[PDB]
Amino acid sequence: SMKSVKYISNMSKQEKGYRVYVNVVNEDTDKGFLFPSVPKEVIENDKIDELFNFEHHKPYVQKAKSRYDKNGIGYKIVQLDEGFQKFIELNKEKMKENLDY
Repeated sequence: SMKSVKYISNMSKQEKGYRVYVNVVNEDTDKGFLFPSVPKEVIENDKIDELFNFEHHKPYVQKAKSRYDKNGIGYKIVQLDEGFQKFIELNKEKMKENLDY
């Protein structure tokens, strides 16, 4: 019905790459995708077009929420089109506190 919006809602720099959580939200449903280890080159170079070619778990479906401002640990949510680097620069100090940077 409507063009879905894609959100980067969580990021964590890990041993083998980045743990990334993405929410794909249309009028009715919120599809949450956990990517356990996105290669650092994809993250550093903002290769958002290729993200969904990498391993993720089956989507976790719930009804769409009213607001997508911040996640539970206070990170600012950004839309996927803004890039991984925008999420990182917005949340740099927050991520450092959690050892996610």
